Amino acid sequence: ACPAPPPGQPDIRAIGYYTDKAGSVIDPALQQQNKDATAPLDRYAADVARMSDDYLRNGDPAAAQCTLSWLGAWADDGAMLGQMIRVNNDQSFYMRQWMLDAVAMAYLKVHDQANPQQRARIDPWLQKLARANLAYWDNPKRRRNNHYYWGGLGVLATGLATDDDALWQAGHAAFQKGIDDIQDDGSLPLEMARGQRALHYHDYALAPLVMMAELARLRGQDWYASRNHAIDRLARRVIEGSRDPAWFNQHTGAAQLPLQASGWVEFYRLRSPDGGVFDAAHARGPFHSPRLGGDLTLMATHGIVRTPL
Repeated sequence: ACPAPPPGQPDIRAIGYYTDKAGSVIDPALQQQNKDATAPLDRYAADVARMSDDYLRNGDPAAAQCTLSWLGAWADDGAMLGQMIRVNNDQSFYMRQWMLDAVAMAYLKVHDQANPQQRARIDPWLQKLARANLAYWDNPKRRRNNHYYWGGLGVLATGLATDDDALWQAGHAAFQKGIDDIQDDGSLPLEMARGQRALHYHDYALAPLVMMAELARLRGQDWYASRNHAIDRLARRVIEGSRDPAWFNQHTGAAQLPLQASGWVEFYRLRSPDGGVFDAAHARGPFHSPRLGGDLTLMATHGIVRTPL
C-alpha cells in the first residue's frame, strides 16, 4: 500500500545561516534551525525522489502510482503556493525553487503512468510553482547566480512534463545565462565572490546546468555545444579543483573547503570524457540528489524516463 504523504503546507519559513557578505561562514545555530524548519520538505523531496527512482529502476507501476498519489496530495493542498516567509533573507524562496526541482523531476520520471485525472491535478500545481519562481527573476535587482540555474531546472522539468512551451523557453533562458557567465578560465564571476566556498559554489552552479542540458537532450536538442562548449571549461575548472584547490586558493585569497564533485559527473563523463578526468568522482557513486532528480547514476545509465515523449 502507498503510505500517507505528510500534509502539504501552503507556507515556507526557512532561515538563512551565512553571517559574512561572501555567503561562506555558517552560524551553526541558524543552520540547525533551518534544517529543523525544512525537515518535512526535505523528507518529502527525498521520498518522491526515491519512489520515482524505484519506478525508473524496475518499471513497477505501483512505485509510479504512489509517487503520483504523493504529488497529487500536495497539488490538492496547494503546498508551497502560500507565503514565502522572510526571516533574514530569501531562504523560503530558494527552498521553493529546490522543492520544485525535486517534485517536477519526480513527476517527469513517473509521467508515463499519470492518468488524465492525476495530470489535471499535478500540472497546474507545478505550473503555478514554476510561474511564481519566474516572477521573482523578472526583477533586475535579483542577482542571477546559481539560484537562477537551480530555479531554471524546476521550470524546465515542469515545461517538459506538462507540455508548456513558455516554461520550456524560460527554462532554456536560465541555462543560457549560466553558459554565458562562464569565463575563458571556466569561472563564474558571482561564484568567485564566495570565499572558502567558491569551489563548492562552482560545482553547485554546474550541477543544474548539466541536468537542464540532459532534459534538452530528451527533447532531442544539444545544449552542451552552446558558446563553443563553454560548459566544458566550468566542468574542467571544477574537477581539477576537486583534486587541487590551488587555483581557487590563489584567485579568491581564501583556503577552499575541499570539494567532492556532485553527481553531474554521472552524465558529463558520457558526453565529454576529456580522457577520463571524472572516473575518480564516478567510483564514489551511486549519486543520490533529490533536488537534481534523485539517483543520477541510474538516470545517467538508463535514462531520466523509461519511454520517450
